[PDB]
Amino acid sequence: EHFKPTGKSFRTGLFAVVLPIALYAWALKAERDGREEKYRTGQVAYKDRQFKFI
Amino acid sequence: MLKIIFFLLFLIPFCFINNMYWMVQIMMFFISFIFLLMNNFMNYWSEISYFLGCDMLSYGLILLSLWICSLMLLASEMINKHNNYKNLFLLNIIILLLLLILTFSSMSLFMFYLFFESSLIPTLFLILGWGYQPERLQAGLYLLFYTLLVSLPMLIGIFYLMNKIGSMNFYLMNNFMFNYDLLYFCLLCAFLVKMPMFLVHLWLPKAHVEAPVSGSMILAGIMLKLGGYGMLRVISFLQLMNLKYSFVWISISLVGGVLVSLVCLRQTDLKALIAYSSVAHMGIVLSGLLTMTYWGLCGSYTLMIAHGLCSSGLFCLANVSYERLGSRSMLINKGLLNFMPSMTLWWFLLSSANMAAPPTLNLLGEIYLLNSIVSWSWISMILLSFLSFFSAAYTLYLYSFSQHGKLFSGVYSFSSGKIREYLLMLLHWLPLNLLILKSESFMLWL
Amino acid sequence: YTDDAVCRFEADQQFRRDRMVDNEIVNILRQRFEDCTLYEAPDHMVKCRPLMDQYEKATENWFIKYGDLGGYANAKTAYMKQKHRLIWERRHGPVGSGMK
Amino acid sequence: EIPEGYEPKHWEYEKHPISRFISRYILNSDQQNYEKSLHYLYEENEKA
Amino acid sequence: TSLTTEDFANPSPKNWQSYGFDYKDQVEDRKATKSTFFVTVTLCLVWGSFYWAYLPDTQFRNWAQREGFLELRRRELAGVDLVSPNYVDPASITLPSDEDLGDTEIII
Amino acid sequence: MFNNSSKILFITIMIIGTLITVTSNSWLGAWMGLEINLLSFIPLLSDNNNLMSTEASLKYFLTQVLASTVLLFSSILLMLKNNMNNEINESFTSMIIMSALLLKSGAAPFHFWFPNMMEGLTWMNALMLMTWQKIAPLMLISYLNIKYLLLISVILSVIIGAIGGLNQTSLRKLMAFSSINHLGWMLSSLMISESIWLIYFFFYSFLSFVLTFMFNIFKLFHLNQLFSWFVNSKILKFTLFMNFLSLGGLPPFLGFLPKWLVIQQLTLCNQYFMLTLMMMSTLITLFFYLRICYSAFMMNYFENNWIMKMNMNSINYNMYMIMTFFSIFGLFLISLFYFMF
Amino acid sequence: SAVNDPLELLTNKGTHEPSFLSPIWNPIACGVAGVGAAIFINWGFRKPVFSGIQKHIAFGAIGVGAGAYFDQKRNEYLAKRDAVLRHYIELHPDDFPVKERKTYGQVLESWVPVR
Amino acid sequence: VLGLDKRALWGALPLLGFAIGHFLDKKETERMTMFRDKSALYGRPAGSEGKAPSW
Amino acid sequence: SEYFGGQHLYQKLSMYSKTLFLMHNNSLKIYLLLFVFWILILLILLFL
Repeated sequence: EHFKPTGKSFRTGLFAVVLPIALYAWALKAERDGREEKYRTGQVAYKDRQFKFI
Repeated sequence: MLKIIFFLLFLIPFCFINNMYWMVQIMMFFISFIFLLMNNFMNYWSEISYFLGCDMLSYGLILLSLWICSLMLLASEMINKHNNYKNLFLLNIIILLLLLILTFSSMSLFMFYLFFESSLIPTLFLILGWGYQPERLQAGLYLLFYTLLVSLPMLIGIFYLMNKIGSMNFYLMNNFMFNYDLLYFCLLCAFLVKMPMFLVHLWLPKAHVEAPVSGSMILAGIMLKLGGYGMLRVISFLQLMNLKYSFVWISISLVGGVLVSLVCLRQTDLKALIAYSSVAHMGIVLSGLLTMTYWGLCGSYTLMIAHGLCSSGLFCLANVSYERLGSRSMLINKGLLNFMPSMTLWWFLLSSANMAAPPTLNLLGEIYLLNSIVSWSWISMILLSFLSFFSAAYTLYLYSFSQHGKLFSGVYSFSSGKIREYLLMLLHWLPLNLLILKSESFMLWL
Repeated sequence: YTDDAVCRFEADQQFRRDRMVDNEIVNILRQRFEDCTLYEAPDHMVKCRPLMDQYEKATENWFIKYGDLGGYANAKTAYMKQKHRLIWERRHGPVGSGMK
Repeated sequence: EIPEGYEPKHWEYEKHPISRFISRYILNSDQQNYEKSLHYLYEENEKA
Repeated sequence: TSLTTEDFANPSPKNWQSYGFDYKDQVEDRKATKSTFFVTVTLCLVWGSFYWAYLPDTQFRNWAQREGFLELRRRELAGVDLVSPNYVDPASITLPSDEDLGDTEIII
Repeated sequence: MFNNSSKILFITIMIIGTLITVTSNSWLGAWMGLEINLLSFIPLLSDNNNLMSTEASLKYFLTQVLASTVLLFSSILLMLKNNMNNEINESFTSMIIMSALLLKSGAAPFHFWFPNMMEGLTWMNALMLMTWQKIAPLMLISYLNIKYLLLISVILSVIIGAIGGLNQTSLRKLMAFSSINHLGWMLSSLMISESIWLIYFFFYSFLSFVLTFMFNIFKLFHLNQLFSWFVNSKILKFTLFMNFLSLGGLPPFLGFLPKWLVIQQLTLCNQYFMLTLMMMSTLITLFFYLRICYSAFMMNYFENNWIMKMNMNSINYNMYMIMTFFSIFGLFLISLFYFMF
Repeated sequence: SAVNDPLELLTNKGTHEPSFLSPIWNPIACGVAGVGAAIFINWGFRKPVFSGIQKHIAFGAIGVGAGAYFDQKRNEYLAKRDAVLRHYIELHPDDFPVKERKTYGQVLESWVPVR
Repeated sequence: VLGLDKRALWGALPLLGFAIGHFLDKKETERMTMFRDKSALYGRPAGSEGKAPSW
Repeated sequence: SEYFGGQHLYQKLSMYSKTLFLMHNNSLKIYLLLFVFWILILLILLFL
């Protein structure tokens, strides 16, 4: 009832969740893509694959 | 399987005969016992009957409902005490249970959807009919309209699958892998809502805070699982598409779990706090589920069973306190250890289970989702540490604050705990531990 | 065939049963190295070393066969991993050496 | 050890007497569920 | 009223305290308590948990362990790798030769 | 057919008029049947006890006269260029015919007259207008094969039909906006087939046939009257209002089966985007139906207390209860129906 | 057989045995519906629900009779429907050519490495 | 000790539904007899077969 | 979350339902005139 997109609220909400989600979702995509690239290229011998049983 | 269905159908007339409230649960408890004997299931479907089967996955979820739906009758004895349309109330649960049994026991995807949502309307009557506070309207719509808004588009995604597969049966679907981006969003955004996901959870705190005790049980007990159960059946043929957008869901749920835990610490309502605790754990369930690994799948199935029993359990205790103190706010509810010390024991055990305390079945499932997530990416250790830390931060605040301090001053005299309440709490927690012995069955559905 | 389901269902269950046998043939080999370390200490490195060599080989063969399929792994998926693996082997040699 | 040409009934495949009793008179044999499922998948595949 | 030192020491079997199952008919309240306990506890938990324990081996997990030993002995004696790395023997397979593939994406 | 022997005639001549239209093998023959239908409805619609009713008799007349006039205009023009009742390749001249027919049925862009004439109709009049009068117009549109014009009406019909209905409190005016939405589903079902449309129309008329009686039997015309309405068993009142959910097409009830078959065929025909706009917009329609159920689902109300008794007609109520029973339990009879396969 | 002949696929052989509830579900479903409908009418009029059983028997009897009649017509419609498909297949053997049944040996489709 | 009365006599009706429910599905298994003792994993040896089919 | 969720959506939907009310609060002539405009455009395109 007393909420208004006043910029302070947007600035509050922006850094509150959206960027932690965006920055961290970016980190997950980045790290897995690098790790995935090795596997697709055939870099890691099956001896050295981590979490064989996950 | 029809043994269960026809048993329930012929128990419908018991709603009409008078002075049959208590004879109903016994028929509802006895059938659970009968259902408890027919466990000879496997990964593949078994006991076919015209379209109704059951595998190890469906069995545990069905048996969970029969147990929970039976406890609803114990918990809602106030409806019997005031003859507040008890006959209609009974018919609502008997109908609701039948929809659940069919939903899990359905072998074809179209049926699952057919009874998926259809169970909603018996729930919607439950909230409006027997809810106290005026907000059951403004919470009645949220439950109905979030679900319908995202389930109706799912119906299109289901039909588009006939024209390719030619059938709905789950086993025949797994042979295919689809590549269409929108179809992925038309069979998971419909279940991501009901899990719920962190950003689309706005209905959950409203439905649970306003619904009656019984409605709180089933809403937290089985409705949050129909979203989870549905995913377990439809990521089988969305494996390829799941890899392109999973990182979006994992991040949201993981970060969503942490942020909600802080929101839990700033709550002041018992019902609200327990409801927000549901989103916290359901974030881990969804996170591990989308990891798609053997552990993340078996673990997710386990935790859904355990969490439902617990969160359903914790809604008993809030109702017990609310029934006497008359207010559900934390400020009113203090030092209950000094009014109802016998009750405080059950507060602890159910509370401890919620924070993944041993030897509960909850810790077995949580160990596994944690394993799958870590294997998915070592970066997930950051919040997965925070989320498990804060998942106890509010649980202690829930338990300690409501039980420990000095008693409220304005409270008027009220009855002490009754045997019914204690028996209700035992049936919630005691299976939640003994199930660890035979996790053999309620874990390896794959 | 690509259209019959009973024959696929026959093999999927057979694959799953063989998976259990192969899951725990690893488990037995782990228990051997488990037991040798307890029955041979303090001088257990010399004696468990061969047993662990048996164990690590089994894990890799286990991981080459059922590995990286996740849940929903079935006869079709496992067999198709093998077909892709073999093609890569003749083209790029054994895995771990990279592509050409 | 199984005799040369002997077909055990499904309940014969288990040790404890109580478990023999349950599988014989309380539960469907594993063959039954296996071979019903084959039929149902056969008919369902014919739909598509 | 003005109860006495013996109205508190000579409990009147006239009023009754309810066990939470009914508040009007005393015999009904005890009657529901007794039956509810029996099914929920004497059957679901005692008989159920007992029956669970002696449930037949339905997942074929005990059976596997027997295979894991027999299957291991036969192949440890047979000079074959203890876990076969091939779902079907590689020589039995018929690879599509390179020209057939035509740049199809190959993954590991 | 309520007051005099004359009302009996006008009803029959309405049936004959509609039949002549849908059995006519040429535009001109079809147009005649519309004229027969026109004067069969007006006397049924005009009653001088109401200042409002005569106004309703007007707006309908001016609209329908214009529609038939423009309809005949294009039909003459259509066969002036093709010399056939049919056009080999659809073009503007066929669009004009479509525009008239939509106005004849009050589709979205030309629906304005339709709710605005519902203030001054008895409930039994609204049923004749809502259900039967939409047969002849919509059934001729099946002949014309323009997509975009028909497609536009659907998109606007579901939208305008829903959003407009939120603001009403008069049940007669509310049902009009509700009917505009169901009209949108028909036209969507009409670009794909007719057998679906014939099925869907029959179910739509069925539900409206039910809801009209409940208001007609108890003479309710405003939302407040629902809360003030007295019923012996609040269980009974609770169950009667469970027909609105079927009118909302919720699957546990019979009223979804019609919506269901329209999606299993639209999806089969790859019209995915349409269904999104339609099914999504139906929620808003489902909304104000629940606003009616506020008077039933909650089931203890503050009500005026100078009534203890229900005075109701038997035969209407006798037929209404039968129809209501299927409207809640009609789903398991889909097995019997063999018109979808 | 290794062949995919569409006409063979449609053509029946009598092997299938219809379920037990199949020839009785429509009669029994309508019969119960008729009785239940009669139960409302008394309830709606606040009459004892089992009073005037004459109407129950009529609605139950009428339900069964209607169910059996329409069920009889249903099978004719289904029997005719397949007959149409079989005839149309025969008329256009080119548009529904016999195709050979591949097996997984002679195909190479992708797999999804979860990792 | 049960604390059951004549009202539980109505319980026979739900138990009636159980037997009827049991009967149908049992009747359904008798309709499932075309892979019965014929599958590759349980199929009887070709020749000199048991008179009564398993299950 | 509820700015893009419900409470605002309702505040917008109700606001439009007000606007459609005024669009329905006109003389019968205006609506028919709107129809005639549509016809005239189709006729004009016919000559082209």
